[PDB]
Order: sequence, then C-alpha cells, then structure tokens
Amino acid sequence: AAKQFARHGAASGVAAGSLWPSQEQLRELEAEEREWYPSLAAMQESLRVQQLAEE
Amino acid sequence: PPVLRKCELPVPAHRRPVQAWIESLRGYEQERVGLTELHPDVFSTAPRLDILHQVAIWQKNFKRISYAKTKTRAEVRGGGRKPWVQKGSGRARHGSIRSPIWRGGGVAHGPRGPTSYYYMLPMKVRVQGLKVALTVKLAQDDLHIVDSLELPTADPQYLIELARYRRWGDSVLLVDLEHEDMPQNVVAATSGLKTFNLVPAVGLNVHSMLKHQTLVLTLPTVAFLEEKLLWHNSRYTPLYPFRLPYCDFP
Amino acid sequence: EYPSFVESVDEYHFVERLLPPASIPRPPKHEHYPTPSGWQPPRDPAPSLPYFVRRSRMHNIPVYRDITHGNRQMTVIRKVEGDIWALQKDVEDFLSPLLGKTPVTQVNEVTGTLRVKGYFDQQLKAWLLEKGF
Amino acid sequence: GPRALDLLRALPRVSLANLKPNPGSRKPERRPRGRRRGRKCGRGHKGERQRGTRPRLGFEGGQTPFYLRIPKYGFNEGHSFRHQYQPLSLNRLQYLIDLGRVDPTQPIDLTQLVNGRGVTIQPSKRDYGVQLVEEGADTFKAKVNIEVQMASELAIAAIEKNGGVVTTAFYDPRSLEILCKPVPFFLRGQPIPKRMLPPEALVPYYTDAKNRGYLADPARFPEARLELARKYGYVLPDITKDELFKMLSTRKDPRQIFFGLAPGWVVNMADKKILKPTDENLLKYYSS
Amino acid sequence: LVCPPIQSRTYIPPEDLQSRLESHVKEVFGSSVPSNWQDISLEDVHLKFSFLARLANDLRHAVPNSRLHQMCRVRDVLDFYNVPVQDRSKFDELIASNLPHNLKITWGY
Amino acid sequence: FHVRVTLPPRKVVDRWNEKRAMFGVYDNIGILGNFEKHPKELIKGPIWLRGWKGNELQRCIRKKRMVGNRMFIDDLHNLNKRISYLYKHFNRHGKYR
Ligand SMILES: [K+]
Ligand SMILES: [K+]
Ligand SMILES: [K+]
Ligand SMILES: [Mg+2]
Ligand SMILES: [Mg+2]
Ligand SMILES: [Mg+2]
Ligand SMILES: [Mg+2]
Ligand SMILES: [Mg+2]
Ligand SMILES: [Mg+2]
Ligand SMILES: [Mg+2]
Ligand SMILES: [Mg+2]
Ligand SMILES: [Mg+2]
Ligand SMILES: [Mg+2]
Ligand SMILES: [Mg+2]
Ligand SMILES: [Mg+2]
Repeated sequence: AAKQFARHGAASGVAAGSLWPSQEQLRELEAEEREWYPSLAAMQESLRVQQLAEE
Repeated sequence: PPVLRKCELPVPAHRRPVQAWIESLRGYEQERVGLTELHPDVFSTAPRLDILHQVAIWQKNFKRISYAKTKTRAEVRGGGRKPWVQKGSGRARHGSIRSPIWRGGGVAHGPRGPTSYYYMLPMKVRVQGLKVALTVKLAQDDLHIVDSLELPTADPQYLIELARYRRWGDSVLLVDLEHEDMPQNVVAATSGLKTFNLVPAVGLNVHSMLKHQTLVLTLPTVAFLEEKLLWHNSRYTPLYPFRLPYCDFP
Repeated sequence: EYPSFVESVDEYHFVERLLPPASIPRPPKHEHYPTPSGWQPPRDPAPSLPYFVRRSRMHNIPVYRDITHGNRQMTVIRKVEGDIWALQKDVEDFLSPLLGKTPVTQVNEVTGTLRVKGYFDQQLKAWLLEKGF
Repeated sequence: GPRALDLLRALPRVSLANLKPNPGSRKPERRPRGRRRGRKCGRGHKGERQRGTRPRLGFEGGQTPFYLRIPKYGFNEGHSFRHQYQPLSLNRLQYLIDLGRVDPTQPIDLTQLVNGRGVTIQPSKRDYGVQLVEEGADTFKAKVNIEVQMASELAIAAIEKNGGVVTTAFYDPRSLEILCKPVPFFLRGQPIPKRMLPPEALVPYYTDAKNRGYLADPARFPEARLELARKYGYVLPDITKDELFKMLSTRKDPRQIFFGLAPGWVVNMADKKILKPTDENLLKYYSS
Repeated sequence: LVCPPIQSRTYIPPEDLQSRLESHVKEVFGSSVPSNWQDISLEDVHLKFSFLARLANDLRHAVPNSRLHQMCRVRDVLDFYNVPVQDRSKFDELIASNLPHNLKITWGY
Repeated sequence: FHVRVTLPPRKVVDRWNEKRAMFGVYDNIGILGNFEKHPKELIKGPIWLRGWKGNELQRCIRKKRMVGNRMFIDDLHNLNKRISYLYKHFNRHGKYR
C-alpha cells in the first residue's frame, strides 16, 4: 500500500496517515532505539573511563 | 510546395548528413516530392554485417522454450525387480527391465524437461543492430521515405500495382508512429495482403527488416528513430532502471 | 487513529537536486587550456587528414591497454573512420625512431581498430592530441 | 567516411540466407565419435579416471591435505564487520570538475558524487562512505565545499589552500543506502529516518577538530586550520570575504540526511509535493 | 486510378546533355558564372530538390537515394548522367554477343 | 535399412503466414518504448521459465520452489529423485576435479 502511494498517491486512494508509525508502533520504535543505540553523552563518558583505566 | 526535413539533433562536425528522396503514396507517379536529411550516425554508420548476425540469431533463440521431455529409467512405469539371478543362469547380468539397454527402457541421454534459451545481449549491441540494418537498407536503395502514409483507396490491389510500378521488390514493410494513428485506408488495404505488412514504429527490429525486401519509413517515424537511437551514444550507465524517474529522461 | 499531515509544494526543489542525469553533460568552456586535469578539447576545425579518430562518450582519447596470457602487452586504438592504412603508416614511422624497428601492428577494417604490440598508450595519446583528434 | 557502403551497392541484398558469424567467435564442439575421439572418449584406462569417481578437490590420497596442515590464524577474523571506505583521489576530483561531471558552485557531498558517476558505493559490502586521499594534491586548483566520511592530513591541506571547506560525517548503513540511492528510497513510500550516531569506536575521529569532524566543536576549527597552513607553508585564505560564503558554510544537522529536508517528511514524487507530520509525538521522535 | 505502364531502368546519355544541363541551371539557379557553371554548389536542400527534379522529369532517370549525399556539385551530377545504366542481366548480354556457331543456349524457365 | 518406396507428399510451406510475417515484431519494445517493458515480459511458456536460464539441476530446483505445492503426488516424487541424482552426479562424479 505504501509503494502504491509513492507510485501514484493521488490515484492510489490511501490515507497519507498510514505511512507514519502508529502510537503502538512508535512506542516500540522509541524503546528499541533507546536501549540499543546509546546517547552521545554516554558514548563520550564511556570512552573517558576506558582511557583513564588504561593510562 | 516541396516537403523538406532538416536534422534536429547535432550532426557531428567531421561528417555531413546523408539525404534521401521523400515520396508519397497518393499517386503512382507522385515520387520525389521533396528532400530529407538523415543523420549520418544512424543511416550512414559502419556496415557491420556480423553485429546483425548476433541480433538476428538473438531474436530467434531468446524466447525458444522447448517442450521435449523423455522419461529416463527412473520415471518408467515398472522394472523394480532383478529379472534373473546374476550367477548360474547363463545370460547377461541385468538389474532392471527398464534400463536403456532393454527394449522398453528409458533414454540414457535425452531432452530433459522444458529447456529455456534466454540470453540478453547488451543494450548497446542491440541498438547498434538497428543502426546497421537501416544503413544497409539505405545503401542498397531498399529504403523509401513516404510522407504521412496516405492511400487514395482501401482496395488492396492498389498497393500491389504501386509496388510493381516502382519496383519495390516482392515484400514491403510499412511503418507508422503509433497504432491508433494509422489511417483506415492503409489498415484496410494491408490487412488482406501477406507480403505487405503494417507495423508501428515500436515494433521495428532487425528480423522484420531482413524478412521484407523493402522498408518504408514515414517522416514522423524517421525523427522518432533518430531521437531514440542517438540517445545511447552519450548516455550514462543505468544506476536504476530507466522506467524510474530520471533528471532529464522522463 | 490516523494523525494529520500538512502538504507543501515549496519544499520540492531540494528533491529535484537528487536526480541523476541520464545524459553526459558537455565539457564546460574554460578560459585557459589545457585544464589542470590534463584534458584538452579537440580543435575547432576537422584536421585535413584522411583518417579520423572519434572521441569517447566521456571526451577522452580512445587509446587503451590490453593484456593477454599475462605476458602479451598490446595497445588498442578504437573508433577510427576513414583510411585506416594511413593511420597505420603514420604510427609505424612515429614509433620507429623510439624502437629502432617498425612495430608489429594489426589492422581491423571491419571494426576500425589498430592494435600495436607493446605499451605505448601514453605516447600515442600525446601524439593524437597534437594532431587534434 | 564509410567507403565500404560504396561496395554494398554492387553486392546483392543482405538477407537471412547469407549471414556469417565473425570468424573465430565460435569454436566448434568436439563429440566422442570416430577413430580419434573414440573407444576411450578422452577419459583414460581403468581406475578412478575412466569411471569418474576420483576424490574431492584438495584430497592428496590419505596424506594430510595442504589446507589442513597449516595452523589457523586470523586473517579474515571479523572481516564482515570491518568498515570499508571507497578511496577518492584529488586527481579524479579535478578530472570530474573539468568535464562538468560535478560543479563547485553547488555544494558537493556523497550524493552528488554518485550522480556524477565518480564513485560507486555498495552499502551491503560494509562500505561506510568515501575517504579522501592525497594522490593529486599538487595539481588541485579547484575550490569546493566537499563532505566525505574520512579525510587525510594532506588532502585537507590541499583543499584549504585554494579556500575550500572539508567536513567528515558518519552515515549508518541504513542511512547510507538511502543517501546513495535517493530516488529508489522515495519510491518506497516511507518517511525519511533520522541519521544514527557513530559507534563508540568512531566517536574520537568525528569529535576531534583535526579531522574536521561534523560533531566537532566549531570554536576549535579556526586554530586547527591555521596549524595546517603553518605546517605546509601556505597562506590561509579569508573565506568569509568570498561571495560564495553562504554556499560554503552550508552544513547538515547530525539527525538530517539530505540538504533542506527533515526526518519524518514523505516525498510524494507523483504529485511533486512534500508531506509533513503534525502530531507532537511524531515531531518529537523525528527531531530527538 | 489508371495504372501507368511500367517504367524501364535503361538510360542512354544524349548528345545534348551539355545544353540541357546548362539550360536547366540557368532557369533554377541564376547564381554564378555562366562559363564555370560546373562548380556551382548544391548544398541547399530546397535548391537541390529544384534542380534534380527537373533533370529527373527531363531525362527520365532519377538519382537514387544512396548517391544523393555524393551529388553536391554540378560536375557530380554531370558525371552521373554520363554513365549508362543497363537493366538487362548478364545472360541477356551473353545471348546476343556474337556467339560462335557451335554454342547453343536454350533459356527455359 | 529398408527405405520407403513411394515419394511422400511434399510439404507446401508458406513463408508468409501470420506467424512468420509477424515473428519477432516487438523484440525492441524496451529500446523504442521509453524502457517501460523489458523484452523478457513477452515470453510465453512455463511460469518458472519466463526470462530465466540454467542447467538441468538449477531448473529442477527452481520448478520445485515455485510450482512445487501445485504438483501431483507422483510428479512430486519423481522430481525429488531427479534432484538427488543430479546433486550426487554433478558434485561427486566427473573428470575435471
Ligand atoms: K512397452
Ligand atoms: K582415442
Ligand atoms: K564434477
Ligand atoms: Mg523404479
Ligand atoms: Mg531391491
Ligand atoms: Mg542394481
Ligand atoms: Mg518409452
Ligand atoms: Mg582484456
Ligand atoms: Mg574435448
Ligand atoms: Mg559436448
Ligand atoms: Mg571399437
Ligand atoms: Mg577397458
Ligand atoms: Mg590401472
Ligand atoms: Mg594413515
Ligand atoms: Mg565497491
């Protein structure tokens, strides 16, 4: 259905709101990226600990 | 009122365009009613008679799907038991009554299943195949340009005598730019003839040209062919298929 | 629970910059030649010579190397129109002082390709550039 | 030109009855029939040769094979996870500009290089972008705002000599596939996703100002630029006084993929319109 | 739609070819020196059609498609009409070639 | 080795029927049609052999993948035995190895 919208869109007859993740899906996407991909602050401080430990 | 046609796409500087007469089918003697210029890179290219062999063979052996499937000794109905004990009988040793040696046995090496011969020549070779075929047709006076392709009547006998008067050979290939735009007089006249065939410009290829002894190109189709065939000289390799949107190729 | 969206047409000019061209652009005009990359455009008039050497679709001299059997080194000149035998003779006496002997060449008229035994691609490209092909 | 066309008038018409393949293109097949290729068919006399039951490839007849008596060492250990960078030489970068393949008036990034057929990137084969090499630093006279994924000291110095801007940015394989082939992505009917952060291994490379990292502190760029100018003895141009300063200062947000586009936008190419979300959660997720 | 009789592809150059060509040039060119009329160019598409069509309907011999890119000067078309064209095959040439009294040929098809 | 003693009725084949005259007309649909249909979308035949080519082993494997669930019981067994024999012959037999 999403591919038809990208092909025609106007003639596809599908609501454009279906292309974005739903609230149930958005919560799933929010948790997965947070738990697996850390933050820049966490990465920067993690490297400082190892650099101090090895030195 | 002469009908002229000057080449639109840039002709290379070191060469000059080739010219051919423009004819009309509205009358027997209505020939040489103008002059048209043909692009040298299409209608005056090198006469490659071996790049035509590859394309002509390709159009013959690219959709051939054989349907021959003989049954090997595994697929025969029976013969699941040893016919006679190997030692002591006094005859040659056998293991099944369906082996290829036996009368009713299978085939040791035969055509197996539907076999497909599908190979695609690179596109620039196929394009080069069309260019050389047109040049060969023009160089041997087998190419005639017809302006707008109209006929006085729908009688199929008119085309037969017209080709006889002008010595158009035995077979003539008539082309048109689009299917829905073909006039009713031409369609009805050529629908009852075998040696005369009408094909849209998109249905043109090497095998059809070599099948019919004479090729007829319409002036709108000539501009269509030069635009499509000269685009491959200065193009890029396809990052994604051209059916997808491109910056300057819709 | 479909969310809402806003349609705009003034933000589609960025997307038009992401479309590759299907045709090779002509080289832009430069005030000074040769260009820093060594590229030198062909002379405006066609040289008054029998044979002619077309440029590549990328606007470079069509002289290439080719190796076979791992020890056979050959130089190939492609896209030649006209009297090829004139090109062969001009090559023979051009490379004669450098080698002291006439180089071994193959002439393929059905294709329009001259094949020279050895790696002379750099010398040939300069030679054809001076003649303006 | 084609003097062979004159010969074609005298010769008869070319049809399907007289066509010959190029001589030497089709070597004939040899079948096992006759005295020569017969009674053995080129197999041998007895053994595993004539009966076709010779051992596998690499088996030396009971003796320990050559590929089993060599101790294991890690040459390809974790090769499927090592990052690869396609090299781009300044000789080729100069070559592209002279022929109009790319233009310095418009900012150049990875997408513009691909459309110019300069480099080909395969995201599947663990390619993380293009690295700038210094093969043609001496003859580089162009002025560009180029963005790559890895740069060398001499490559950066050569560009900054003419007054250019060099910036290194990291692209996740999910984003890099979109970046290299934008048109196929826009036909998938999916919102543009956020660009992911570099892993802990690649944080120092893009955070230090020596590598012109995209995540580096901008305050340390001017002092780092002057160090290269002092080191290689070239006068550092004042880039703020050039008329193309607006173009040369253009950058991308770390969460942004394309120029001027934003995560969460849907590009409807058929209608030539751009869609944007409205919900607070959708906007927050695509902008965090 | 009366069918005209089939034409014959046989051309013999007449003795007044010089006069016919120069007369045709004057009435359709009127451009260059009357003496050096054989050096006049045929580059213009309309002018070439105006000059070749008159010759075709006067000498009953039309320049084919292949040779049109060669006929660019007046001398080129003058030389073209100095070359006879024969429609008979080799056999018909042989069947009347003063054959010896012992050679007998029976064409039967 | 006895041969027939009567001349067979000569086959009067017409080279200009509908099939031969229109043979291979739209082979260049992609080249002269803005690249909208590849010439492989004109092949008529088996479902698993439209625009594909391979040896005997790759053909039998491909047939089992696509139309395997639609085949008859006896045909499904014979295909399995053909795959196993070809697998053993191609890998465990031959001269060049
Ligand atoms: K039987
Ligand atoms: K033998
Ligand atoms: K084998
Ligand atoms: Mg059995
Ligand atoms: Mg048993
Ligand atoms: Mg047995
Ligand atoms: Mg049987
Ligand atoms: Mg090679
Ligand atoms: Mg052999
Ligand atoms: Mg064989
Ligand atoms: Mg024997
Ligand atoms: Mg034996
Ligand atoms: Mg032995
Ligand atoms: Mg042992
Ligand atoms: Mg690669």
